[PDB]
This record gives sequence, structure tokens and C-alpha cells, in this order.
Amino acid sequence: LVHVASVEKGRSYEDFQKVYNAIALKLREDDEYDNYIGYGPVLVRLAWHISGTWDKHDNTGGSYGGTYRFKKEFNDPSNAGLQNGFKFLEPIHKEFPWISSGDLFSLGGVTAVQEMQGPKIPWRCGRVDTPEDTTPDNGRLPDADKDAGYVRTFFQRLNMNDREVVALMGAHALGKTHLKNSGYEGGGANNVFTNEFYLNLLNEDWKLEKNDANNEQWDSKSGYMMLPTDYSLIQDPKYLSIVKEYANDQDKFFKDFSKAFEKLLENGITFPKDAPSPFIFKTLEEQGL
Ligand code: HEM
Repeated sequence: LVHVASVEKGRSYEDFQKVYNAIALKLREDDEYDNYIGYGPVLVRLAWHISGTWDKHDNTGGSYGGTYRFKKEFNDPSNAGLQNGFKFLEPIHKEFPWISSGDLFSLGGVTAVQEMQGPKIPWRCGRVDTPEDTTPDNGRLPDADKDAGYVRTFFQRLNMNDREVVALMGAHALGKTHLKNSGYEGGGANNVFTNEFYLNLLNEDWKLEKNDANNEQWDSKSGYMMLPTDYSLIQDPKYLSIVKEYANDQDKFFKDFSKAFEKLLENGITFPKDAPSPFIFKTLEEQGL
């Protein structure tokens, strides 16, 4: 199964920077969502969930086909709450109807991370919408109530190693859990990209509590929380070493996150040898906008 990237006809860096800017401007404007968190975190989650269906064994799923637009994937219980991100992007797509759905969803994630003062994430175009029958079945996204062994094994399907996994999980510094979406409640409600996930794991006094949905979670008196899969990163000796590294080196975390997140967004896609190189978008701030 081969998915070859194909650049939207006649489009170049300037076209994609315009789309970036439209998303970034809307992020700034629609700032009231989720008690003033804004849409940044839910867009990062959307990019991850559309990519995280990938299976290295047969090259099914992944960001290429834009299949989240189809009912089966849109209504995956693991995707509860992402409709809010989809709605955010819908007027963007109407203004730029030439962009593919996978390109839009993935670009949304890049734009959100950058606009939240995260690292630059190189991004490549050319995902092509594929038909409804290529939509992966539900159940390929991970459970939260599990341990380190589960996390490790799970991410092997996505061709991610221990360092990639720990880097990617740092995105949990963003946003929050919502009881109605996932059965977990709480979080920092933060919309600036930092390495604070690692600092919080190492520095907070964590208590194992049961929430209103009857699920266990780790809570601190500061008001932070961790999922069991989050906490597993300090229970496993290999993960713990990497957690400590990122807690003590913000730049290293940024660099590793950028590489891992691009890889996540590109899994399953074959780029022809004459495909454009990756784009690095300027932020609104860099443009003076
Ligand atoms: C074992 C892997 C993972 C599990 C079990 C997991 C689980 C969850 C759950 C249960 C929520 C709360 C959803 C809700 O209630 O609204 C959440 C939120 C989030 N996740 Fe993960 N996640 C995982 C990996 C990742 C990765 C790899 C990324 C990105 C690189 C990511 C980014 C986020 C973001 C940004 C939010 C906040 C969304 C919001 O504020 O609306 N997650 N995750």
C-alpha cells in the first residue's frame, strides 16, 4: 500500500503561508473557547489523532487520506471533542478549497504549536483525500488507563521509540481533559508550549484519586493532573531518564518534539524525490501581523 504525495496543483510556499496565517489569525480572534484556553490545544490533538491511526505493518491509516471527515472516524469515541477543532477549520477550508483535508488537519497542528510559542515544525504538503472505504476502523488510538508497557508497545505500531514517545507526550502540557469527552477531569488549562509537563511529573506530590466517572487519575494539590499513561513515564526506568533530560533542557525538548511531531504527521507518505523540501512557516509575530 503506497501513498504518494502530490502537490496541490500549482501551489507553492506562499499559498501555504496564507493558509497558516488564516489559521493563526483565527486562533488569535476566537480566544474564548474552553474558558479562554483557545483552540490551540484541541488543534494539536486533532493533528495527532488523524495521524495516530497509522499502522506501519500495512500502511493503513495515518494523515494522508484525510479520513477524519468521514462519519466512522469522526464518531470514534476516542475522538470525542475534536469536532470543535473540525468546526474551527471549516471556514478556513471554505476560503482555501484547494487544500487537501489531510494537509489542512496537519497544518492546523503545526500552526497551533508555533503560535503557542513552540518550536518550528517543518511541514510538507501533498496529502491526497482518499475515499470513505479507506477510513480505518475505530480502536487504533490509545487507552489512558494503562501502564508503561502498554504505551511502549502501542507506539511501536507507529514506529516510535522511547525518546520519540516521551517527547511527544510533552504536548500534555497543553489544554486539559474534559469529563464529558474522555472520563477524566482537570489539567493546567495552559496555552503556551513549554517543557512544564516534565517538571510537573518530577516536582509535584501526586495522589491517586478516583474521579466522577469512576476512573483513576493522579492529582496534585496545585490542581494539576496526570493520566495513568502520563504517570507511567516516571514508573519505567528508561522513560524516567528521558523525562529528567527534558525537565532540564528546554531546547533539547523543543528540538526532539519538532522531529517527532513531523515524523508523526508524515508517517505512511512517500515523497517523490523532486517533491518540494519542507516548509518552515513564519509566525504572525515574525511577520509583524
Ligand atoms: C498514550 C498516549 C496518549 C493518551 C492515552 C492520551 C490521552 C488523552 C486524553 C484522555 C485527553 C483528554 C481529552 C479530553 O477529555 O478532551 C488528551 C488530551 C490532549 N492530548 Fe493526549 N493522549 C496521548 C498522547 C498524546 C500525543 C502524542 C499528543 C500530541 C503530540 C497529545 C495531545 C493532547 C492535547 C494537546 C490534549 C488537550 C486537548 C484539549 O485541551 O482539548 N496526546 N489526551
